Amino acid sequence: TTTVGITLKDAVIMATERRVTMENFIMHKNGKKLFQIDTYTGMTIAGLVGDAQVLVRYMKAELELYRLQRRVNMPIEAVATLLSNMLNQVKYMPYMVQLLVGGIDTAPHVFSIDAAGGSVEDIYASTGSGSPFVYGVLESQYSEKMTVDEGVDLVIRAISAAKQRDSASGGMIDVAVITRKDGYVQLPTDQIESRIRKLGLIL
Amino acid sequence: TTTVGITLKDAVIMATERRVTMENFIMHKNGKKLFQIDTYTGMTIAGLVGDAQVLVRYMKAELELYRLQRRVNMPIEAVATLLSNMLNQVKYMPYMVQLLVGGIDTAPHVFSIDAAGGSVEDIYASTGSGSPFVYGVLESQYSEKMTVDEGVDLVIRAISAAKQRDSASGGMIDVAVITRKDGYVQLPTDQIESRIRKLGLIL
Amino acid sequence: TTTVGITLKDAVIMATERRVTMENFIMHKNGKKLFQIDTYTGMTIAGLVGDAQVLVRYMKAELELYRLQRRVNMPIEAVATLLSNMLNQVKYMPYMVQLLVGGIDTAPHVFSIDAAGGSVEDIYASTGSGSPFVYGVLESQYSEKMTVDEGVDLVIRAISAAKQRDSASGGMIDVAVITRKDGYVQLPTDQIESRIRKLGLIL
Amino acid sequence: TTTVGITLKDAVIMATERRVTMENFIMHKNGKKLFQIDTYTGMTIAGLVGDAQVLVRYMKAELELYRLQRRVNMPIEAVATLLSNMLNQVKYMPYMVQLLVGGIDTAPHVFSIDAAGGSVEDIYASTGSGSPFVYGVLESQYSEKMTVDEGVDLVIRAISAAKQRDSASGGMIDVAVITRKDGYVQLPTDQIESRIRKLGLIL
Amino acid sequence: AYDRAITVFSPDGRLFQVEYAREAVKKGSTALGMKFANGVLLISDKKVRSRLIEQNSIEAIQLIDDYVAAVTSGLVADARVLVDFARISAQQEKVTYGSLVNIENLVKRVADQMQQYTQYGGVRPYGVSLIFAGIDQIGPRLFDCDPAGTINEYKATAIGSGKDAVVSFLEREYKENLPEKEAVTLGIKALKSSLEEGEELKAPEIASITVGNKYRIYDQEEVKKFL
Amino acid sequence: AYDRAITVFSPDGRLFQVEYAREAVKKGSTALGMKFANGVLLISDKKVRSRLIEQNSIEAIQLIDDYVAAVTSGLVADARVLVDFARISAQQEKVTYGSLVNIENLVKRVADQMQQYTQYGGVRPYGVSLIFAGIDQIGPRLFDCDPAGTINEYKATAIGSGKDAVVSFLEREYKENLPEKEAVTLGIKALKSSLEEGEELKAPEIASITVGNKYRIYDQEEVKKFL
Amino acid sequence: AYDRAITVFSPDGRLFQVEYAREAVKKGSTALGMKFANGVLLISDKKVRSRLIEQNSIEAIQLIDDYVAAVTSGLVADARVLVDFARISAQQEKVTYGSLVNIENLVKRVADQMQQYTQYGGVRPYGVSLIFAGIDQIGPRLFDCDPAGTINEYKATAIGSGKDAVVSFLEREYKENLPEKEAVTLGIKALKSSLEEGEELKAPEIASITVGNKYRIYDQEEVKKFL
Amino acid sequence: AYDRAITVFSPDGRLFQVEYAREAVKKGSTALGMKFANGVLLISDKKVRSRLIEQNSIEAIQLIDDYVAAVTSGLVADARVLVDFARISAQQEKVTYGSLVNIENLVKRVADQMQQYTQYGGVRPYGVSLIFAGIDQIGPRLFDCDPAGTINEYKATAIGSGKDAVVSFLEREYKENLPEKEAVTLGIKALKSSLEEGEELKAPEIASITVGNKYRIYDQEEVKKFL
Amino acid sequence: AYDRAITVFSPDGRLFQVEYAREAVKKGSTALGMKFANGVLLISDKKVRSRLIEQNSIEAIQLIDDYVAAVTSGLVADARVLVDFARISAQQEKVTYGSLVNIENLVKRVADQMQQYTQYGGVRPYGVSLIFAGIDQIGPRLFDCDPAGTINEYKATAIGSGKDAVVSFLEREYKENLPEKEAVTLGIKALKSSLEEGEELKAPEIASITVGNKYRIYDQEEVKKFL
Repeated sequence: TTTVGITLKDAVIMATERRVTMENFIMHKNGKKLFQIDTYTGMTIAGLVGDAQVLVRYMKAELELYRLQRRVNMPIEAVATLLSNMLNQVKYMPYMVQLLVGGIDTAPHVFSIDAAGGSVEDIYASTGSGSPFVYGVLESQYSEKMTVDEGVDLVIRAISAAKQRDSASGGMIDVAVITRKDGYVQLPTDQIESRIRKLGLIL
Repeated sequence: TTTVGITLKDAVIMATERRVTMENFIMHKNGKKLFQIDTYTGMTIAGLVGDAQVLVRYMKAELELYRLQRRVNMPIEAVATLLSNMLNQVKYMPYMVQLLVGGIDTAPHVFSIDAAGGSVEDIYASTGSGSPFVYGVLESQYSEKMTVDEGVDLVIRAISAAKQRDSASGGMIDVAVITRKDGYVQLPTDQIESRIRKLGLIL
Repeated sequence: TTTVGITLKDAVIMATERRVTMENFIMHKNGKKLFQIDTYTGMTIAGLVGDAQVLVRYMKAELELYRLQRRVNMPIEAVATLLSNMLNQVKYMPYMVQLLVGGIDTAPHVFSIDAAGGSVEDIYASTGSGSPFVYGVLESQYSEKMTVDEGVDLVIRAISAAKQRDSASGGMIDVAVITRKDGYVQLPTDQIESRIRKLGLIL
Repeated sequence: TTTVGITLKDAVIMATERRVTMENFIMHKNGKKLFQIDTYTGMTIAGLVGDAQVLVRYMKAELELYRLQRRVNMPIEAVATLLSNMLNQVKYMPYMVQLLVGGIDTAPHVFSIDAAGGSVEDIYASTGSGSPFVYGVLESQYSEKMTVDEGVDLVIRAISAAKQRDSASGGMIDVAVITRKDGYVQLPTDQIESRIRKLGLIL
Repeated sequence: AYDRAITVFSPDGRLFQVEYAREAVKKGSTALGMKFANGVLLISDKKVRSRLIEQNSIEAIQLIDDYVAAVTSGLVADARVLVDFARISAQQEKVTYGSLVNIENLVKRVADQMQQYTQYGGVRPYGVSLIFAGIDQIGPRLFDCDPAGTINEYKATAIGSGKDAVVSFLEREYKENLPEKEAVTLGIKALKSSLEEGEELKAPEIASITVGNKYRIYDQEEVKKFL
Repeated sequence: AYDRAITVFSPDGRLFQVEYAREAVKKGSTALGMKFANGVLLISDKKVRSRLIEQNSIEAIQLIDDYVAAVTSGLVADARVLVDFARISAQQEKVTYGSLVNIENLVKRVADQMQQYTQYGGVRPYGVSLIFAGIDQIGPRLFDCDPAGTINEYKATAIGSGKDAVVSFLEREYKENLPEKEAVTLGIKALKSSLEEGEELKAPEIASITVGNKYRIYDQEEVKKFL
Repeated sequence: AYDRAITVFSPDGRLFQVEYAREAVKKGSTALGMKFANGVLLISDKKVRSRLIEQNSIEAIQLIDDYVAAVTSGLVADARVLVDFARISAQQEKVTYGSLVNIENLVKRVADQMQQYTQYGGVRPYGVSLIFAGIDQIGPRLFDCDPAGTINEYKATAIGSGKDAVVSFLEREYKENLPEKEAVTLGIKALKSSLEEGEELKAPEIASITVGNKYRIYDQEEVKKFL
Repeated sequence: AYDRAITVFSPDGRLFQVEYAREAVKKGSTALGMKFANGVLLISDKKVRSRLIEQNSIEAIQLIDDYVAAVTSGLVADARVLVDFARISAQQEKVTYGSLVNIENLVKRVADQMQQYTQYGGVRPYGVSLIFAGIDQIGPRLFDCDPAGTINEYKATAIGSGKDAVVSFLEREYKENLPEKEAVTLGIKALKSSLEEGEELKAPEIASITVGNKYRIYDQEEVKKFL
Repeated sequence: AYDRAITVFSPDGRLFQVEYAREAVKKGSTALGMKFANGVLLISDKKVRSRLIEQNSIEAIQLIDDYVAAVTSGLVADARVLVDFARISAQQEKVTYGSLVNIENLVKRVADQMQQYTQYGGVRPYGVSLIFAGIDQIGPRLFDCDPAGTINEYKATAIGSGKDAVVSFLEREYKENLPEKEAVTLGIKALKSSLEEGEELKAPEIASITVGNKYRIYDQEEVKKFL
């Protein structure tokens, strides 16, 4: 699998592939690895499927209970801290997973969390099997002066290169941009195909 | 063993073989791997026999208790979520099983669940030892514009090819089609033999 | 060891050998592996001796308590379900045993249960070390149109072939036929020797 | 070590050697392996010394408490059942022991119990390191038409052959005959030496 | 005389709290049931007096299985808790044995549950009474339950405010083998004769089973034909 | 004088609650039993007064094993709970030792269970009395049980509302070794003389065992011949 | 008569403490709610009398989910604790099944929680009453809760000091299918007629949902238009 | 004055419940025992008044070991429970140390068991008194037990209804070293002088031990020779 | 009327013990607090009357975090225990979430802690009242706590012996947005008007926070300038 998350000026973009395997044997050509975790932040998945889905369910529950008890969204540092404490309360029966949470509260963030519960800030991060490819292209082409369209084009080029050069990843890319103004929005697949045909990465 | 589940337009078809072994040594020429789990959904079995039967008993119990406490059938996403939580509450004393649940509530679904509790949607899925053969023929011949008869003929051709090219599977095929209109119905074996003799797959 | 259980028209026949070892070193030339578990059903033994005897004691207790609390005999599917739940509540400290329960309530049944608690119907089943021999002869000579005498002659021929071609089995065969009319009856050994001398399998 | 137990017409005879080792290194030339467990039954020892002595203490306690609460001696099948349940309640921290209990209540019995708690009737049984030798001579010379003197002579010849052809056994033989009329009686060693010098097995 | 506070024996050998629970279930809604030729019915008077109550959604005939149903009377909260206990106990027997072979086992476990809170201090008894109905392998059965946990098997019984008046009518006019239509007619006449002291009945709620099929609760339209 | 609330000692050395339980079992159904030449019987008066009660399905003679039976008197709920405890205890002894060698052990464990709630606070005593009957290795035994947990062994005993009248008739007219037919006749005459104060008896329920075979409960037709 | 101390049954079959909790919730704030054509509303009278109270920050309409809300009446502390229990129970059902499919399940678990402290000694009942409102898969539902744990389903109901006056107005003037504007107008007229005995109402707090979208609590300005 | 309800200290320094247990054991059966030249005996009056009681099967002299016996007086149920505790405690010492070396240890553990229910609230004391007899490594011992758990060692003692009359006769006429025949004769004369106020004695039950051998309980025929 | 012993409901729906705790906190030290333009203050009257008391070392304004403080009134021991519970709860939220984002969560957990001992028997309620003050992400907040666990949010509030007199002065003379100097002057005038009935005030203790920085407790010299 592969994930990607990029912080730019006033927005943060996350995208994944959708191919779940669950054997060697690619088994599901259309999974779901990107999850809206709250009205201003989301979460990606790059590990064991069942453990990852249970973590997504628990974090949805805890953030909704949070927002209702306090009537404000949770800070991104707080949700990363909570996730790290949850993963490090049990590490000798551990969750084999690599998580990546991004969002915006007063400033955009994207945080990486390993299986041992190490949370760390960064401006662009990625996890999964084909992750070094997208780190290569993000290191080569990334600028923090980009717009939202330039950013999502960079993301599509990245995941396209990962699908070209990795066995485990593949399938149709989906992308969701989260900003402070318009909130969480997932791009429709027709727009994604339009950007792919514009950039000339289709075969 | 082998299973199959196919979602089409307004119905979903599941079928298995019936040969249980329980040693190398094929031991029971007529088992039971397909189970009606509720009045509008069913479940297949592709793992360890005892653990699988205990899971079938528990899910029958929980869905009947559900339907009586709430007077409505459970959604398919809900039953897959419940099954995933049950399998992932214990994974270090795990159930060596591959499950596949399908049904219809307002739209047909068929969900695959591994031993670790990874639930994922798909339009056609299969599990078991002879599963790659039926994935091959379903990838080659499947269309979503089929009728119920075309679908069940595709299913019989699939499981026939699996019995031809796999050691573990075999025995008499049984098939049950579940639709919203007529509810859960299992096809009689005389109709199944009629379809086999029509398609010309008997020897 | 070896066991056998055959369902015919309105009766079900079970028989075992009697040789218990308990080392390599055959140690007891006359054991007991067939047990009347209730007034219309019985149980055979093909595993570890101590665990098997504890299971026989527990099932005798539970079925007698059942019959007294409800004043009706237990269905064979129910006793197989209970035995499967008991064996699968503990499988990581498991019972190394292969069980086979048969009986009649409104129709004759004989059920096979492995060490993991997989219950499955069949019309003829067998367990033990010399079990493939009696599966061979039952597959070759078995018909469901037999009488009780033809059935018990088939059983004696089967266990005779198993004693001829297996090291672990041996000793004097005992047989008990259970029918709805006359209830559980174990054949006397003089009748068994008479059938052996009639069929000409003695040396 | 070695043990022996023989059922004849109206009495049952048990005898052991007395040599305990407790290293390779034979260490105690006069142990005690035969134990009166009740006024009409006794027990032998063929395993680990400490575990065996704790089992003897517990069974003495439970049978005396039994006889006092109910004012009748326990049946031999009942004491074997109790011993089997005790040994099979813990088998993953097991007792490395082979037990053999004999006695008479309305008919003489001698029961063999392995480390896993498998109780089984027999008319003559033996345990220990030199046990196959005494099974050989008992198979060769044993008749159920013997008297008490012929039986105890057979026992002395058996244990004599075991001492002649086994390293672990040895030391002075002791023998106790238990009958219904005279109760438990252990033969004095002068009578045992007299029978040895009569049979001509001394060197 | 002794304690009307908590369940102990009296000088006359009477559990006062279990008495006081019986007069609590006398203050409840009337409901009844009877066997017919190949099954059993349950009819409840409906406690509707406001028009704001969501008439059909308040059900006092509640299902325990697809093959055991129950209608209750007494304190409605204790009723709901006890009925849920009966539901999960039936599910336990489905898990363990594979099917619900005896409905008498199911009423006996619930009755033991009520006997415990009859037995111990630190807690009051369940002030609720129920009747159970359904077919098992034996056939149609009709039970009753008592705040002590006493069970009795009937061909026809009642519960509630109109206990005695209904039971008098049933004592006179019951016939053992009876087709379903005349059975529900006789049951409604019973419910009438008692509850027609407020000079109204209403549409009651009523369910039935025949041997060999599942449960059927009537709708609003069907019961008014027999009304 | 002191507490009629909960089980403590009085100035006259009397457990008041266990007394009050004894008058609770005096308010119950009469039942009795006696040994005969090679076995023992148990007869219960039947508490049938409604025609709606499912006559034969209400059994007060209940089986604990195929080789121990019990008839009870007192509070019927505590009766059912205690009888089920006796059933599972007999099953425990079948698991542990292989057979039910002494029926006296079985009555003693149940009596200890009753002694406990005689002993502790926070619980009332079991207001129930039972008699146990059956053969063991020793032979025919007939026991009694008391709300304190007192047991006594009889050749013939009674329990219930007609305790004293029946026990007076048995005290006069019992013969030790007696064929089964004349035994059940003597038992019915006992049950008659007491219960014929409402000038009716009914068909009673009655079971028997002989040494060497299992249990036999009569049917409805056979008891009316001896009636 | 018997105990007004702790929850036991009386001679008239009445749980005195659960009564005393009902008069405790009669002493509280009035609040009400009603269904409209495609949803349901909840309006609470606001207990503002000091100018030092942070007017909008004290909310008696509290959210349990984005698809279940609650307004309470009675003891405010027990209210807050019980509402938090309802919140975490809804979250449990979100974890287990994936969504909150029945709001009736959610009110039933909370009502069982109140039934327990109605049932046991060593503790008083919850002196609080709540109404729940929201849509589920079934549709708009409006419940009520009672210190015993009794639930009832309404099209419109009230709670608090103005229980009876409001319920009389609703009993007369409620129309079942009603657009949202006229619905909140009818609700305010109800709240007026009762609470205009201190010859003032104030701005009340009021929330609404329509099927297919989330929750909307009004602001201070919008409610005064309907005032 | 203070509490006659439960075991607390009074103003006169008296545990009232343990008193009330002592008058409970005064209401029981008389029994006694004495040492003789090389052993000790125990004789009990037999509580047989019905002919239906299975005379010999009711034993009040009960064995704890083959080398400790006990006869009891007081409440018979508490007697049976306490005697069984003594049996399993003797078996514990057989498991742990290999033999029952001191009978005083055995009476002390049972007396501690009675002291606990003398000590704590929530429970009444054991209303039972016992005497223990047997030989150990030290020799013949004869103990007594008290509802407080007080033990005393005797050469001869009594218990029961004829406590005081018997103890007066023993106080006058006891000789320390005495052959077994004259010992059981003296014991019967003691039991006579007290129990011959109902102008009857009966055949009593009586057991004996000499040092160096096991237990011997007499039969029915042997005791009538000394009678 | 009913129990003034332990917390149960009354006939008038009143928890008597929680009342009695409120009059216990009326007997305490007066203290108050108010928001100002960009923060909040807390002033306590000092209970110094001996010269042997180590004046400054007795602090009633105690810190819970560097971003939540508390001043208390009532029983001083219950005060100290509850304040320590609040401290460790704030530390729990720091460990779990990373920061103390809502001070309302912190007062709600402490209030639930007080509600429990309002709810259960076997224990009295906390006879203590506190006000909490500090900034969070939302901004300046000022709470109050009640022996029932009731919380209310204020712009200005009081507690203690001078509850009512101070609250009357605040009700008249409070201005919402106010610079810190005039704020502490208004607070001292409030504390004066009440506590100047013993015709003395003393130097009080007083702390403050502005948004964006940590805590500042005054020293002895600074408060006398505003005095």
